[PDB]
Amino acid sequence: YNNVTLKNLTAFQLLSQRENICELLNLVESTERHNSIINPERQRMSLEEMKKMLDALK
Amino acid sequence: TQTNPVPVTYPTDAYIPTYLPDDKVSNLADLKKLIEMDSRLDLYLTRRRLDTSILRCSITIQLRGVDGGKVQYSPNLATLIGMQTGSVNDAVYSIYKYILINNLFVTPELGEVKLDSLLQKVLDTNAAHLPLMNVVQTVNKLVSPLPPIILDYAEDTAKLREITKLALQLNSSAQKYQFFHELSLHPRETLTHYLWSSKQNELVLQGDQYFNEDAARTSDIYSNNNNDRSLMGNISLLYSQGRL
Amino acid sequence: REISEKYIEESQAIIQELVKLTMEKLESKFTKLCDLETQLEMEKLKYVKESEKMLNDRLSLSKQILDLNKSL
Amino acid sequence: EKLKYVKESEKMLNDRLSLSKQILDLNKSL
Repeated sequence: YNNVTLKNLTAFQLLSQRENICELLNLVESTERHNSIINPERQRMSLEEMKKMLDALK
Repeated sequence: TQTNPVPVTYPTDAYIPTYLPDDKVSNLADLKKLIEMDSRLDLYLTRRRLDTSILRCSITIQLRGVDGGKVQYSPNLATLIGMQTGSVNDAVYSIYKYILINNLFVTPELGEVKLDSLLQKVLDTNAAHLPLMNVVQTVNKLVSPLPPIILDYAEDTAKLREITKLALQLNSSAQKYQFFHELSLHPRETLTHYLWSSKQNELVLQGDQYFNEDAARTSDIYSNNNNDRSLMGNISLLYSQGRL
Repeated sequence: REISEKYIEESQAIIQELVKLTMEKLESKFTKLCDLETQLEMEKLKYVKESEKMLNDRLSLSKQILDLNKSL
Repeated sequence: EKLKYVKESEKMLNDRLSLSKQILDLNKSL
């Protein structure tokens, strides 16, 4: 798994090529992979950690 | 460390996209300001880390403080230097500066020194020319130790890896933007490209299936597979080279 | 989108305020330190240039002792 | 180290003064 094969590279490309076309028709959801990387409660926690670092450094 | 960098299996400092429309992000250049800020801070720190160092019996007792910090001198080496018992590295440097003051090398021309009276006295040599390698070698001989008492009668790697892992997640969403963007730019010549390349990648992944254990031990490879045509046509070629 | 948009709009102001404030405090620590470095190198040169003359005094004094050992 | 080298320099300069006193012993030994 540390190496890649010619089988591994084509399977990585074809699975990634088929999922973007699976979004235009929207027969896949892909909502778990969106909001977990958005994570808007972390994004404000990122903001609140940025907000306190204004307050601590002033 | 080595003379070459150490290869690692986790990624090290992945790139940041620049084709991203920065009117929407407006933070790539400000994050770029942080990286050159950190590297200049890393430049000053690594420079500072480099620059912070740039019958009657006798009493014989082997003491606790037998140390080579103040090491004894031979009396010839003592009077050429001047000090009584300083150190061994100061003995080498004061000897080397004494030859450099007297200008004995040349006016090997630099290896051979002009042996003066004191230099012939401290080395017990009598040549006119002698290399400096053998001069400093006897300084390892001319120095004796001190005599005892005689009485007679991290987290930053995982932080970098997490930042390397999170930058890989940034490279995914930027590429996922631009494909649909260039599909919004051209829906024609990326779907015709898709319908060819996904067909081509379907061909490549389906190139390895007739090489299993019980797929070759049976005879549904050789017999009647002229529709296959792939093997059993090389027997006119492999026998012609003796491969059998 | 709206919870994402709320903390995507206020954040960039807090981003570029902090990074610019980081530029202030870091460069202030630089100009303090790069001028404290120059005051070292003077005393590093001044301690050497006297001890170099001290060692030249010590080697010339041993050569003056040679005159005091030939007259005995 | 800004304090250390001045602590070492003036000690060497005072050692130059006591060595200068040893020169005065060379001015009265003969």
